[PDB]
Amino acid sequence: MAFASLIERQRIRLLLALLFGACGTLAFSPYDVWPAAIISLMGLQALTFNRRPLQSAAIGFCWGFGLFGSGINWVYVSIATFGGMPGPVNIFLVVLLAAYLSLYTGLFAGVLSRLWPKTTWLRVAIAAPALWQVTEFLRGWVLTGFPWLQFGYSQIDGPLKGLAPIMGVEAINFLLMMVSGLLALALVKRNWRPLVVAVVLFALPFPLRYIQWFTPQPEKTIQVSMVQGDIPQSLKWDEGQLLNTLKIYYNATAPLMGKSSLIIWPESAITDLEINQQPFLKALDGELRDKGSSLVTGIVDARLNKQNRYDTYNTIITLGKGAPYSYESADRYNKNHLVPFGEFVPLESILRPLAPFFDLPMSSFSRGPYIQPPLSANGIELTAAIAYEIILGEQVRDNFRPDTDYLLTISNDAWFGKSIGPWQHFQMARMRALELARPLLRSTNNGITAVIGPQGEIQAMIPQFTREVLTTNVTPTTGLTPYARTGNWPLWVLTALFGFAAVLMSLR
Ligand SMILES: CCCCCCCC/C=C\CCCCCCCC(=O)O[C@H](COC(=O)CCCCCCCCCCCCCCC)COP(=O)(O)OCCN
Ligand SMILES: CCCCCCCC/C=C\CCCCCCCC(=O)O[C@H](COC(=O)CCCCCCCCCCCCCCC)COP(=O)(O)OCCN
Ligand SMILES: CCCCCCCC/C=C\CCCCCCCC(=O)O[C@H](COC(=O)CCCCCCCCCCCCCCC)COP(=O)(O)OCCN
Ligand SMILES: CCCCCCCCCCCCO[C@@H]1O[C@H](CO)[C@@H](O[C@H]2O[C@H](CO)[C@@H](O)[C@H](O)[C@H]2O)[C@H](O)[C@H]1O
Ligand SMILES: CCCCCCCCCCCCO[C@@H]1O[C@H](CO)[C@@H](O[C@H]2O[C@H](CO)[C@@H](O)[C@H](O)[C@H]2O)[C@H](O)[C@H]1O
Ligand SMILES: [Cl-]
Ligand SMILES: [Cl-]
Ligand SMILES: [Cl-]
Repeated sequence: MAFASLIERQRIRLLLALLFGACGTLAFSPYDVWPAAIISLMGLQALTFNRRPLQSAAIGFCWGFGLFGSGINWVYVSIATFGGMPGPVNIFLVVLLAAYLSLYTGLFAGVLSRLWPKTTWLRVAIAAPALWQVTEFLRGWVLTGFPWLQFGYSQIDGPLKGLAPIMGVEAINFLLMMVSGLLALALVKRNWRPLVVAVVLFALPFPLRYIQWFTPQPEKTIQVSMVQGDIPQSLKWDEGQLLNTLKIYYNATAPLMGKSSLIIWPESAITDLEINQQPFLKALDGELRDKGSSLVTGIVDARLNKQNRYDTYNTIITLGKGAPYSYESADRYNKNHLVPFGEFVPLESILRPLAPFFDLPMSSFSRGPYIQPPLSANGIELTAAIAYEIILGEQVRDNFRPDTDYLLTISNDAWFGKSIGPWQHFQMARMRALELARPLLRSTNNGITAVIGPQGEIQAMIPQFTREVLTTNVTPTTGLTPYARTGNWPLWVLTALFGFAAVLMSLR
């Protein structure tokens, strides 16, 4: 009686919401405690029972602030080291970002309480997943979006991993929210109905992990090299850094020519405008072709548009065998989804002169097309996403092609130091290779450089913060997974009919 009465105090539920929210962060890399996601969601769903609507929104806000406050605070690293702002505003922006993200999880908990106030089996297993889908969709969409920390990504090695190739990661977000809601109902009402339903709903997708939607092509097996140039962020875009960077990347590549069919350099590895590097690129391209090797590398490219102005792109270019270099070549990719404040500054005229954080080197990029053809090298088809774009599962899936041999992502994660950010980023990358049943080549500056197999497994990786090259054999795969054929409109029809059924019963 006294114990139950203590838990139903509102100031206590808030404190418990921080702890239960923060606990979610342990589900993602580098911690990888996948049950922490179920614990964290049970907290969010149980802690909101039997509360007023605006009371429940306060609890849902604090849960997110525990989650995002402990999970994405690594943004502080990049803001502190390169932001050039005083201490208090630096942490104010980090708490500001974590508070903004928490609106979407507070909005979720408010709506769920007004429309479904009774702690029923319908509000936890039907209304909650659908409304979560909507609010999480809204979080990853408004103001360019930021869909970081979705619990489905923690199931990359867990029992739900067979579900991603069929409906994508957001279906795992859906099921985890649902199974966690039945467990939460099973405790508060001390009923075994929801427990047995939750354990079967959770266990049913386990045999899925054994379906191989893909077929490996061992005849196409190559040696690939990815050079981790380890250029320090503070010097990377300094003009005096360029010759050293070119020497590092070139010296690592020349001895592998004739041995590695494909060589990859990371995001904007060549830190100069493509048009200023034509003697280098031409000489390099001829050298690659004589030996039978192809190179894909990041670079910056300012290109003249229709209205006689320059659009500067964050771009990948290709060179060498089966991909002869030209400034007029179409074998290239321009980053489409730009990172806010790092690659473009909203309200540019107001914010640019405030602090170096709002005027970072090369923070004036344009956006390439949403859909772009694969890169082509040696006869290999590479679906490309640059850095952050690899976490956008639908966008990656929409650029995917049936004749894609590998997924390719190149990234520069040095902004985030030795924090957990690079590992969270790396983990989400792995979900794309599982969803689409292709290997993924990840070339980074110092971030996690690795080759990911067609089921999300780590085939190879080199350690962070070192100047080395990962050279390994990799094998393409062919074949279409259900999620490749569809994207996530099926999950959206489930979200719609659950959300419809749920809103119906609540209109009584
Ligand atoms: C009953 C108990 C309830 C208590 C509720 C608590 C819930 C949990 C609370 C917090 C969880 C999250 C805490 C992490 C927050 C910050 C972590 C931290 O400080 O370590 C950060 C560094 O942490 C690290 O990255 C350590 C190294 C980890 C990488 C090496 C191991 C990798 C493991 C592989 C992971 C999976 C990859 C794929 C393999 C399957 C600090 O970084 P910094 O550059 O020095 O500056 C950071 C300034 N912000
Ligand atoms: C409404 C409330 C919002 C709060 C406003 C302030 C808080 C924003 C805090 C952080 C925003 C971004 C922090 C700096 C990140 C810089 C990374 C970057 O852009 O670099 C590039 C990074 O590109 C990548 O995709 C690699 C990894 C990026 C992962 C993204 C993680 C940070 C995203 C946080 C932004 C949050 C969105 C805002 C909410 C809608 C590459 O480096 P470079 O080519 O050598 O040169 C960079 C070009 N100048
Ligand atoms: C208000 C109570 C809500 C309870 C639950 C019912 C909510 C409605 C449920 C389902 C809406 C039906 C939408 C399915 C249509 C599918 C179309 C389609 O394939 O496009 C999909 C995306 O298009 C959409 O689904 C649009 C988003 C639908 C939002 C509908 C919710 C209304 C928004 C305001 C509601 C605010 C809370 C309610 C306030 C009382 C697939 O593309 P993607 O990969 O998700 O894009 C990612 C880019 N960031
Ligand atoms: C205090 C901070 C604000 C609190 C609440 C925030 C509400 C802000 C108003 C909601 C509308 C914001 O305006 C937002 O701008 C960007 C424009 O890039 C749009 O998003 C835009 O880029 C995305 C990329 O994912 C495209 O998919 C989208 O089609 C496009 O319109 C958002 O769809 C739009 O909603
Ligand atoms: C409640 C019962 C509902 C049963 C669903 C039966 C379909 C009717 C509802 C959808 C209407 C048309 O159905 C449509 O089919 C195509 C073929 O996969 C889907 O997919 C199509 O559009 C998407 C973009 O959204 C493309 O990325 C995709 O390449 C294309 O094939 C559409 O997203 C879906 O909207
Ligand atoms: Cl009190
Ligand atoms: Cl019930
Ligand atoms: Cl050729």
